[PDB]
Amino acid sequence: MEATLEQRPFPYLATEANLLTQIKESAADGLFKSFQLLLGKDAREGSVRF
Amino acid sequence: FTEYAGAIKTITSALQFGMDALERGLVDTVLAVKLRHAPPVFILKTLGD
Amino acid sequence: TVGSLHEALRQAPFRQPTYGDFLVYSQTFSPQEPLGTFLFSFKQEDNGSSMDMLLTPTSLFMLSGMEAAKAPQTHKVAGVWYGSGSGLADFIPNLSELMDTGEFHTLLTPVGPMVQSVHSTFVTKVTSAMKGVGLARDEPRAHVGLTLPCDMLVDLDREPAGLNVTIYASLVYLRVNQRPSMALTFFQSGKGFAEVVAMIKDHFTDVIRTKYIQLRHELYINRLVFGAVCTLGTVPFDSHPVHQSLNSLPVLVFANFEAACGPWTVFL
Amino acid sequence: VYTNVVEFVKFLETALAAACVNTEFKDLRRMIDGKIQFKISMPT
Amino acid sequence: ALDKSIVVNLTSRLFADELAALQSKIGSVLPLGDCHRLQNIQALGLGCVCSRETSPDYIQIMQYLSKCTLAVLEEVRPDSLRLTRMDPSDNLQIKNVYAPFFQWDSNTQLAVLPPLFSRKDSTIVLESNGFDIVFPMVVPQQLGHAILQQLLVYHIYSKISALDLYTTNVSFMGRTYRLDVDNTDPRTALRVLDDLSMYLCILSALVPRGCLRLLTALVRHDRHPLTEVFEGVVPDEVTRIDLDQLSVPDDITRMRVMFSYLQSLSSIFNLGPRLHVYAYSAETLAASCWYSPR
Amino acid sequence: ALDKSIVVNLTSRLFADELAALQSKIGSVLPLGDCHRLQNIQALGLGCVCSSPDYIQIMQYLSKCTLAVLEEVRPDSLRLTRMDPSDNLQIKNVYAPFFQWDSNTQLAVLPPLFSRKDSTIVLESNGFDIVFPMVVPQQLGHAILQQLLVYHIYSKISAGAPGDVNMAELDLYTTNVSFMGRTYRLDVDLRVLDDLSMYLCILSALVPRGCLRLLTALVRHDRHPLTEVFEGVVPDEVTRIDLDQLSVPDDITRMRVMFSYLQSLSSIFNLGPRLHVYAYSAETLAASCWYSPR
Repeated sequence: MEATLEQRPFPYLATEANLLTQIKESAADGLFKSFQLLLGKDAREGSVRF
Repeated sequence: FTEYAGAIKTITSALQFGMDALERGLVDTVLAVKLRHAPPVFILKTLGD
Repeated sequence: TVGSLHEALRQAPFRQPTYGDFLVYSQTFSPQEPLGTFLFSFKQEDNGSSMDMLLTPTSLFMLSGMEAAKAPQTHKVAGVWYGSGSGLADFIPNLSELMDTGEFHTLLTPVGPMVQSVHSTFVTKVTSAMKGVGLARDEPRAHVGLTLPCDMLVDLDREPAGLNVTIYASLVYLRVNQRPSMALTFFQSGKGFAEVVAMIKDHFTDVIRTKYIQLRHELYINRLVFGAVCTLGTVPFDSHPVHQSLNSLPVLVFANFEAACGPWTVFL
Repeated sequence: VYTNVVEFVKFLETALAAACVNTEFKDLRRMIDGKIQFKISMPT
Repeated sequence: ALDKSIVVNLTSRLFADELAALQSKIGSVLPLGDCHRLQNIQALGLGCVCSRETSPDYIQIMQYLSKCTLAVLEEVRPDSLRLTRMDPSDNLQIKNVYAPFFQWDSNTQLAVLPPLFSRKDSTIVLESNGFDIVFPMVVPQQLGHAILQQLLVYHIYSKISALDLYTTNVSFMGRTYRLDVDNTDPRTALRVLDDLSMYLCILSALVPRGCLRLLTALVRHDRHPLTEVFEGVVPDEVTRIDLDQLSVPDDITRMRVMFSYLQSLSSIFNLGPRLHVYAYSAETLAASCWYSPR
Repeated sequence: ALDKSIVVNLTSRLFADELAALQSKIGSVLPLGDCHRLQNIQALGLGCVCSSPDYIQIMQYLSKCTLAVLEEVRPDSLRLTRMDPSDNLQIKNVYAPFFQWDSNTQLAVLPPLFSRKDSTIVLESNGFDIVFPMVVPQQLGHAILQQLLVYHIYSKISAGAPGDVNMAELDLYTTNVSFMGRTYRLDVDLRVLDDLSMYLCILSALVPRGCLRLLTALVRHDRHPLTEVFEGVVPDEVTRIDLDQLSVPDDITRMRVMFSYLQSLSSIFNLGPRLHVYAYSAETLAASCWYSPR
């Protein structure tokens, strides 16, 4: 079983160091796998279901 | 005064007959479940033994 | 509950329909017109710039000249309101030539149903609606629906329907008694525009054969335009037409008819 | 003015409810499925 | 404002194999029968007329589609499909999922067409209920008409035949695409060709003579780009009409009448309801169109 | 409720002569590239595609646009107002040349085709030229084109063979437009209609071959009965076209070309950025309407 991505509203933690530099390039050419874009009208916590 | 009272006694009462429509709908949908799992007598009796 | 629904209905007022003030010669518009009659407009010249011309489907029966064979019932009504049609036909001197070259359907602009018309001796005030649901102008607000006679309306009918059924207006030029004379019918279907043009051709199967054979000794290029379909507005589906007889005359009346307009499109 | 008022009904005060176990669930629109896994042992 | 959705009762249940297709095609467009809330599966399938046991009717499917409402999927539960509908003037958000991939942009002009590139691809089956949900597809109008152009050419050159690369393939700029036309029911498509034949021969009797003379002075003197449909050889039939003299006031009474019949070819080249797009994204594949029927 | 205001911020100020021209045009209908409320001057007007123009590359720009209305010209920044579908407005008849809109009529939006002194406004301070569209009543807009389309053909006939075109015949019935009990002079010496004169003429010879190839294929026991009548309207010379002189893989190239002009010429007159005026006054040039796209 390959571990996948999921959009479930985790209680995320904040790190002191930043992440945001060179991310916009890295979506076009894959620096890292398991990514999914979200635009601002739909970038939120999804409704939890089970 | 007799017109503002002649409107809110219709809007609340229409919700009373909307709230009535669910308790009538509870008894309908339980009996809709009980009949879709209801085999008749002539089938079940020989299977039941 | 009561309190949550106490606010969720306050925040929705619906838009008001438009109103086009019309101003008619009183001999071209009868006093006994049913409130909810569909209208038209005819604006040929521009030199007067004072008074306006309106045409009902009843009054257009006098100008058209289609006989009582294809339309018996309004023929009793169009005559009892207009004796010789002289109050109507004297304004338009080209009632035999506009039917020749086919320019009458380009001049009509459909408007919609009536709202409020104060009858007067010389100049009759007429208020109609163009957009929106037909409502009254003044304080006694009565929902005026559009009314069509059973003589002019021709219906088109598992039929899966959307949120829409429309009313059309065909206007077909022909020649009876070897003189030109148009013909007007009304349609009602929500079948989309790609079907009704294929259905109106089957409504005029025995008419196209009885013109071009009648006009084969001489045929003119300006005769080749044959009809024009407009789009008058939408009826909400599941709303039914109501039969109604008026002094008699059987008239269908629709409810909740919101009105629109459309360009005249040629079909043949 | 003379009006009628219809007789109101309760589900739990009808004798139908001997054939149902009744647990009120607050947010059922948040549910996808539910399941009961029986495990029947068998003697020989 | 206006609070809308559509939940659809699957009558028994559905499997886990056939759920893999209904989950993969989320955010797509399908029509449904009547604008209810609560609903059975036997209205959402476009293939209540696109059956397996009989041959389909590609015009009649498209002719069915301007009637019905259109709906967008948003969620899938294994006993209930939850959708959302499309009001006749409503700014919504559509997502580009559809497998023959055609790139969009801002201010394009979409169209909803029957599945013609592959039948088996756009028809998934649900044999837990004995029914197949059939998807339509959205296509920009540069191929919204250019498939209906190619489809009307095919039914002309089937009766004459009863070659196979010119009568079937559809040419978007850059590529070609094979249609899925093998067993059709053309008895309602030949009525459409019997509705071109009336408008076309009328447009062959009032051809304006001035425009005929400009072809005599262009296909042999200069070299226009799109005169290369012809060769240098002019048709012999054009000179057999050219011989009558010119008439300027009778190239107005022929131009005006010819102009009126080209309002009438918006009655046989109709699409379904249209989607005016006003904002599009390229790396999210999410548009935001404006629905307006007719 | 909803808000709409399209503020156009300028780089440099406007001069005195530059401002007083737009003070008179305080109410008009202008195209616009997008609907977000902060744009530059390079997004309004038809000069995005028009500033050797064509007709069709502007007519396929108006129906795919979002039109806006001037309300105020303050000397540092323009201001517009977006126009929803089915939205009441207030339009001031300001367009040059003058046409005398009649009340209760239908108004269409057409690209300009006359000389450039009347249409554009040259702004020196920012280096951009705005281009207004030509708002004509819809009957005259279908009439002002169908004569200049005739006139542009005779401008090409008389350039190669002069004896076939008479200047006494040509500039007498192609410079007067009899509409609404009046006439109107038109200022014509063209370059805008240099494709419709070719699209209608490359279609002009494909129709007589077309309406016999389409009728030899459609003959059977179940012909639609109306084409028994419309079989006779075609002239006798068109009924003798022997299609042996063109091959079958050449005839397909003469159909996919043929049908594609029959649509794309018919569509550009059934494109509807149009608005229905319901009230008007003559000596004030005030008018109200509502908009309905396509």
